[PDB]
Amino acid sequence: IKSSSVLNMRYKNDKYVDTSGYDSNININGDVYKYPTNKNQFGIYNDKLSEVNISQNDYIIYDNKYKNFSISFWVRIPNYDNKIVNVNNEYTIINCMRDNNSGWKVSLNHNEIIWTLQDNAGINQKLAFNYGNANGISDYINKWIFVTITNDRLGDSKLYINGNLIDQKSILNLGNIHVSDNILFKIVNCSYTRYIGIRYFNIFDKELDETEIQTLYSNEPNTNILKDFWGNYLLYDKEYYLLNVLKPNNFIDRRKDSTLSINNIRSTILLANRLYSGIKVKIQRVNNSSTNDNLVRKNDQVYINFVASKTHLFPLYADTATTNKEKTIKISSSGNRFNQVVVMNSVGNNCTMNFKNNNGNNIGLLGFKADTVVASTWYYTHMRDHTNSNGCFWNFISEEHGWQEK
Amino acid sequence: IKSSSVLNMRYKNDKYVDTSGYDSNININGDVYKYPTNKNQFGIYNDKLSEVNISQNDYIIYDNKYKNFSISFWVRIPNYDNKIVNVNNEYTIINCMRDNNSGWKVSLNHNEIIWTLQDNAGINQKLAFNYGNANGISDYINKWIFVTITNDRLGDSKLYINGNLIDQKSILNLGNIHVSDNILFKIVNCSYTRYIGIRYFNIFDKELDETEIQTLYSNEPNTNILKDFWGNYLLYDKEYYLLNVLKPNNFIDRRKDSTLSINNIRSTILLANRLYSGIKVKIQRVNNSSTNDNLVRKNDQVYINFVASKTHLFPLYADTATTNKEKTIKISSSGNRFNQVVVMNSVGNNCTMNFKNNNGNNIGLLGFKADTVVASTWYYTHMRDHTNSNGCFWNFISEEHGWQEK
Amino acid sequence: ERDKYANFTINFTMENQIHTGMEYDNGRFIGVKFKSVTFKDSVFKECYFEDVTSSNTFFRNCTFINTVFYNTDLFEYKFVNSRLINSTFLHNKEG
Amino acid sequence: RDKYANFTINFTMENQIHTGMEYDNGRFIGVKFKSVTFKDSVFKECYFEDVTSSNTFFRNCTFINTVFYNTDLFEYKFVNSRLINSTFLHNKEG
Amino acid sequence: LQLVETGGGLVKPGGSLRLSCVVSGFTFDDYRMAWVRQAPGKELEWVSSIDSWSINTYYEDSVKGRFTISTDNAKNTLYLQMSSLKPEDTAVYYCAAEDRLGVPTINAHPSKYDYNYWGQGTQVTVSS
Amino acid sequence: QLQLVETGGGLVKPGGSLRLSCVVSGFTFDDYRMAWVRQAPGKELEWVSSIDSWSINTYYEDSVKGRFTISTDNAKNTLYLQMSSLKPEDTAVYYCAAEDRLGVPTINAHPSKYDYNYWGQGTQVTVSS
Ligand SMILES: *[C@@H]1O[C@H](CO)[C@@H](O[C@@H]2O[C@H](CO)[C@@H](O)[C@H](O)[C@H]2NC(C)=O)[C@H](O)[C@H]1NC(C)=O
Ligand SMILES: *[C@@H]1O[C@H](CO)[C@@H](O[C@@H]2O[C@H](CO)[C@@H](O)[C@H](O)[C@H]2NC(C)=O)[C@H](O)[C@H]1NC(C)=O
Ligand SMILES: *[C@@H]1O[C@H](CO)[C@@H](O)[C@H](O)[C@H]1NC(C)=O
Ligand SMILES: *[C@@H]1O[C@H](CO)[C@@H](O)[C@H](O)[C@H]1NC(C)=O
Ligand SMILES: *[C@@H]1O[C@H](CO)[C@@H](O)[C@H](O)[C@H]1NC(C)=O
Ligand SMILES: *[C@@H]1O[C@H](CO)[C@@H](O)[C@H](O)[C@H]1NC(C)=O
Ligand SMILES: *[C@@H]1O[C@H](CO)[C@@H](O)[C@H](O)[C@H]1NC(C)=O
Ligand SMILES: *[C@@H]1O[C@H](CO)[C@@H](O)[C@H](O)[C@H]1NC(C)=O
Repeated sequence: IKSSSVLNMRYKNDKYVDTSGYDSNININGDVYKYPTNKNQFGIYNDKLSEVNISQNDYIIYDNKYKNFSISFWVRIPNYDNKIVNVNNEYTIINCMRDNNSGWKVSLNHNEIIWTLQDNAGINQKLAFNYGNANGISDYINKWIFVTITNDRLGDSKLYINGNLIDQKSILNLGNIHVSDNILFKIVNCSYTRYIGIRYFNIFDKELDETEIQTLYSNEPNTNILKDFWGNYLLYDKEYYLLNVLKPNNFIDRRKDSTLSINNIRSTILLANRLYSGIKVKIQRVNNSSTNDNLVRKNDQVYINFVASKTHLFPLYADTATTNKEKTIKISSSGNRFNQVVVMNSVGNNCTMNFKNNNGNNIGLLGFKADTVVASTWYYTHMRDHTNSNGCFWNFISEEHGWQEK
Repeated sequence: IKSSSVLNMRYKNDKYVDTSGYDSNININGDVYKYPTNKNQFGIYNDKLSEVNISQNDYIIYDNKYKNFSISFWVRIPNYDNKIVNVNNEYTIINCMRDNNSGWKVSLNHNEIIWTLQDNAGINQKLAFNYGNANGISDYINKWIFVTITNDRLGDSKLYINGNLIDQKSILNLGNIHVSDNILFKIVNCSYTRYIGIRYFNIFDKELDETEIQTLYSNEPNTNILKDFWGNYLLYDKEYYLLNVLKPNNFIDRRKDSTLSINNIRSTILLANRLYSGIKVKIQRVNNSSTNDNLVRKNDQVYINFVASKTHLFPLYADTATTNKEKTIKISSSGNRFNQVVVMNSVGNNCTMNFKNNNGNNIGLLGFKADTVVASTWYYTHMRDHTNSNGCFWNFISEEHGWQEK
Repeated sequence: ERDKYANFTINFTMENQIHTGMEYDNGRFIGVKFKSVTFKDSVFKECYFEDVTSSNTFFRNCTFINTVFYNTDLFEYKFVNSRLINSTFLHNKEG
Repeated sequence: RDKYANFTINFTMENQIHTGMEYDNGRFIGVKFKSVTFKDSVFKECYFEDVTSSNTFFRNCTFINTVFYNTDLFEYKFVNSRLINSTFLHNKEG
Repeated sequence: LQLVETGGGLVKPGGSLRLSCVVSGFTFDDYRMAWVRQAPGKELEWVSSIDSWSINTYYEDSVKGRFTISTDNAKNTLYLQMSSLKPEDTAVYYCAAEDRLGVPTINAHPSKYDYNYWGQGTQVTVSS
Repeated sequence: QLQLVETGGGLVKPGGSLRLSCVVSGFTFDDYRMAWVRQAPGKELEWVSSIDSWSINTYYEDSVKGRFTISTDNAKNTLYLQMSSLKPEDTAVYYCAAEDRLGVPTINAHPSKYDYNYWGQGTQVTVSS
C-alpha cells in the first residue's frame, strides 16, 4: 500500500527525490544516465564516477529486531556478448551496510541476483535467483526484472522475482539489524566494465503479501503505455525487429511478392536465439497533432511501416482482394495504405495489432497461417484458451548496446 | 511402425539400431569401421573378424508365397589399383539364406553387383548389374551406389541402380520363400583382401514403385549437405582435386599469370581418366565458429583456396578489372580476398560455386570460357536444357586408399 | 555541378537514355525494366531499387552511398569504374 | 639464428648479404634479385614465385619442403647448399 | 521439408485407390496433413485433413463416406483410402502440411500460402 | 597440330570485296565456334563476326551485318569471311579465332586472348583511295 511506504525514489524536477513524505535526501554523483522516455529509470556505470546516494531520514533507518520490512525495485542487467560477463565474481550494486557490514546488500553474479541481510552481531542470511543463460528467448537478460524482498522477523525472508516467490529462508536467528544511514547505488568490485539499470526503488515497513507485490508488479510501469521486448516503453518512429510469442524460434522475412514469411528459423549463439534477425518495422501516428509523446498507448490508431532501408518506409496493409477469411499482410511499394489503420493494444508485455478498415470494420489481429503473416478475426474469440491463442501476440525488439550478437 | 518399412538399420549412440518400430537386434562383431562424417555408413573387412549381424524380429521374417517385399541399401566397392580385383569369382556380402539356401543374397564380382532369390524347393532367380571398367569417369567405382530390389510374387523381381531399372526377371516359378532369421553383412569367399561400405539398409513389406525408389535415392543422404566425388559429405579444410562435369577428360591447371586453365587432357590408365591430376583447392568457412562441424551445406558462405603447397594457401577470386561480362578466376599471391565470398550449392551430387561481392553483388557461377576458368552470370538462366549447362557443375575429388594410381 | 533530383519513385520502363552528371537523393526504382540505359558520373544517395530487370544497362564512373538493391538483376559486370559505399544487394534475381 | 616467419616479399632486393637467418613459411613472389647473397640461412617450408635473379647465390644454405614455381633459380645459384624435399616447377627456361 | 505422393492411377467408376504421401524433415506432431485436388479447368479444392495429435479428421461436404485420410504410428506417412470412385474425382491430388500453431481456418479454395509444404501431385483418372 | 593461318588480306579500293580464308588444323568446326576479330592501328581488339557451324548461326557486329558473310567448309576444313562493300575504317589486322563451343557462349565486343582457345597470325587489310 502507501501507508507502509517509508521511502519512494521518484524522478522530479531535474533530479531524484523521496515522495514518501519522510524527506530522505537523494544525491547523484558523476555520470548517471536518465532514460529519456522514463526518467524514473537510471543507469549507473563503473568505468567513471557514477553513483546514487540516498541519505535516509533519521526516522526510517532500520534499528529493530521484530519490525517486518520490504524492499522493492526493478533492475536491468545487460550481458552484452554473453562472454565478458561469464566470470564467478559476486559484485554489489545496492549497499545499505555500515562500517561493520551490518544492514542489507543487493549483489549480482553472472546471471544471478543475490540479497544479503546481516545483523549487528555479524550473523547473515542470503537469498538468490539464478535465471541462467538464454535457451531460446531469455525473460531476464537485458530486461527489467522486478525484485521484491519481504522480511518477517518472526519467520522467513522471501525473495520475489516478477511477483513470484523463488527463495525463502528463515531469519529467526538474526537479532538487531542497524542498516547504513546511506543506500548506495554503485557497481563495486566488478571484474569487467559494465552498467546497471535501476527504477522504482521503494522501502516499506511491513511484510508485503503476494497480492500487494502483484499490484506493484502490474501497476508500477504505466499499464496504458505499451512495452517493448526489454520492458521499456514502446515508441513511435523507432525501428523494431518482430518476435511472435507462439513461434519464438522463428523470425519474419520479406517475400518478393511483398508477403511476409514466418518459416525462417532463428540462428543460435550457444543456445541463445538471434534477436536482431528479420524485417524492421516502425510505428507511425495516424493523427500527429501536438501529442507531446512518442509513446504508444492502448487503442492508439497507428500505421505499421516496413523498413526497406533507413530512409525507405512502405505501408504494411491487409490484402482484402482474396476469397480467404484471413488476409495476407503485404508491403505497399506505391505508399498506398489501402484505407486501413492499425489499433495497438497489449496484454502485459505482449502487443496486439488489429488491422481495421477506415469505415470502422475489423480485418483482423496480426497473426500467422501456415508460413505467412496474416490478419485473422479468429483470434478475437480465441485470445486466452487455445493452443494457437498466443499467435496474435508480438514483441518489439530494439537493437541496443546491452545485447550484442555478431 | 505401420509403415511399409519393416527394417531400417540406423546409427544411435555408438551402435546400429532398428528405427522401423519392429525392434530387430543389430550386433557388431570384430573390427567394423564407422565413417566419422556419417556413422550410418560402415565398412566391413575380410582380413580379420568384421561383420554385422541383424537378428530379425520373428514378426517380420519373410515366410510367404504371395507377399511383395523390397530391399534397399547403398554399397561402396573400391577397386584399389583395378588389378587386384580383376578376378572372376562371385563372393557374398549380404546373407539372408537358410541352411537349404532358401531366402535372398547380395553378392559381388569384378565390377558387378548380383541379387539372388531362392525358394524352399531350390528354384532361384538372379539379377545383376555389371558397371564394368572406367571409360573416362566411372559413376560406380569407389562411389556410393544405391541398390534397390523389388519383388512382386505375381510378377517380376526388379533391380534398380541409383533409381534406374537395369534388370528384371519373372519369379512366378518360385513358391514359399523362407529367408534366414539373420542378415549377415560379411565379405565371404573373396579371393583377395578388400573392404566394402554399406549404408541405409531397409527392408519394406511392399513392391516399391519408381517414384518411391527415386525419393529414397534423392533424400537418403542429407540433401542440405554437399557431396564429394565418391558421394561422401563435402568437408571444410580438406584438399580436393577438381572435376568439371561437362569436361570430364580435362583437369584444371595453374598458369604463370595466376589464371586457371582447362585445356589440359587427363592421362589414362587403360581407359580410365586419372583423378589425382591438376590443382588442389580447400574450402574455408567465412563465419567460422567452434560450434559448426566440418560439413559444407547449401548456401554456405566460403572461401576457395588454391593449394600452392601443404602450408601455402592463396585465395581464388574473380578478377573484375576487365570489360568482359565473364571474369577470369585468379590466384591471389598477396592473400587479398578482394572483398569477395563464394556461396556453395548443389544439384544432386554436382556442386556450384557462386562468386559474389561482400555487399551481395553477384559476379557469377564458377564455369569456363574457351580455355580459362571464369565466373559467369550466364549459368543463372541456363542451369538446364542447354548443351553448356553442366559447365557450372563441379566434383571435389579426395585422394583416398580405395582409388590408387601410380 | 550535378543536376539534383530527390524524393522520387520511378515505376515505368526506361529505354535508350544516357544520364550524365546527375545526383539522385532518396530515389526509388520499383518494377523498372532498364533497356539500353547508361548512368555516367552520377551519385546515388540513399536510393532504393526493387523488382528491376536490366538489358545493355551500365553504371560508368558512378558512386552509390547507403543504396539498397532488392530483387534486381544488377550483377557486378553492370558497375564499371563505380564505387559502392555501404550499398547492399539483397535477394538478387536468379542468384 | 634470426628467425623471420609468415612473411611475403613482393619488392626488389639489391646489393644485400643476409647471414644466419631461419626463414619459416616465407614467400618470395615477384621478387627481382640483384647482387643478393644468402649465407648460412635455413628456408623452412618457404615459397618462391615469379623470381628473377642476377648475380644471386645461396651459399651454405639449407632448404626444407620449399617450392620454386616460375623461377630462374637454376642449379649453379646453390653453392654448398642442401635441398631437402624441395621442388622446382615451370622454370623460366623458355 | 519435402512431401512425395504416389498411388494415383486410371480406374473405372466404383473402383478403389490408396494414395500415400511420404514426408522428410518433420513428423505429423507439429503439422496438420491435407489432401487438395485440382480438377482440369477448376481452382484448387481441399479434399481432407487429419490432426495426428488428436483423433480429429475433416472431409469436404462431397468426398466424405468414400475417402478416408490416415497416418502411420511413426507419424511421417500420410494415406487417403479412396473407394466407390466417381468420374468427377478425376484430378491431380497433392499432399500438403499446415503448421498446427497457425490460424486453424480451412478455406475450401486455398492458395499456395494456405499450407507450408505442397507435394509434386499424383494423377487420379476415373474413366468408363 | 593446332594452328590457324589466314590469307586473302590486301589493299582493295573503297567499296571492293575481299575473301579471307582461315585454314585451321588440329580440330573440327563441330567442336569450336569460329570468329573473325579485327585490330585497328593501335586500338584494342574488336570482335567482327562469329559462326556456329553445327547449326548454321551467324553473329555480326552491327557495323558489319549485311556487308560481310562468315562461312565454314568442313570440306577443305576452312573458315571463310566474304567481305564486300568495304568502307575506309574496316582497315585493320584480321585474326581468325576458335572458341570451345561448350564454354560460356557470350560474345565480348573487345575480347582479350582468353576469350578464344586458339588465335591465328592475322592478315593485314588496308583500304585507301
Ligand atoms: C525528402 O523528403 C524528406 C521528408 O519528407 C525531407 O526531409 C525533411 O526536410 C525538411 C526541409 O529540408 C525538414 O524541415 C524536415 O525536418 C525533414 N524531415 C525529415 C524526416 O528528414 C527531405 O529534405 C527531402 N529531400 C529533399 C527536399 O531533397
Ligand atoms: C568520376 O571520375 C573522377 C576521376 O576519376 C572521380 O574523381 C576522383 O574521385 C576519387 C574518389 O573521390 C578521388 O580519390 C580522386 O581524387 C578524384 N579525382 C579527380 C580528378 O577528381 C569521380 O569520383 C568520378 N565520379 C563519380 C560520381 O564517381
Ligand atoms: C506509378 O507512378 C505514378 C507516378 O508517380 C503514380 O501516379 C502511380 O500511382 C504509380 N503506380 C501505382 C500502381 O501506384
Ligand atoms: C558505412 O558502414 C561502416 C561499417 O562498415 C560504418 O563504420 C560507416 O560509418 C558507414 N558510413 C555511412 C556513411 O553510413
Ligand atoms: C605462423 O603462422 C602459423 C599458422 O597458424 C603459426 O602456427 C605460427 O606460430 C606463426 N608464427 C611462426 C613464427 O611460425
Ligand atoms: C607488398 O608487401 C608489403 C610489405 O608487407 C605490403 O604492405 C604490400 O601490401 C604488398 N603489396 C601488395 C600489392 O599488397
Ligand atoms: C654451413 O656450413 C657448415 C660447415 O660445413 C655446415 O655444418 C652447416 O650445416 C652449414 N649450414 C647450412 C645452413 O647449410
Ligand atoms: C621427404 O620425403 C620423403 C619421401 O617419402 C619422406 O620419407 C620424408 O618424411 C620427407 N621429409 C620431410 C621433412 O617431410
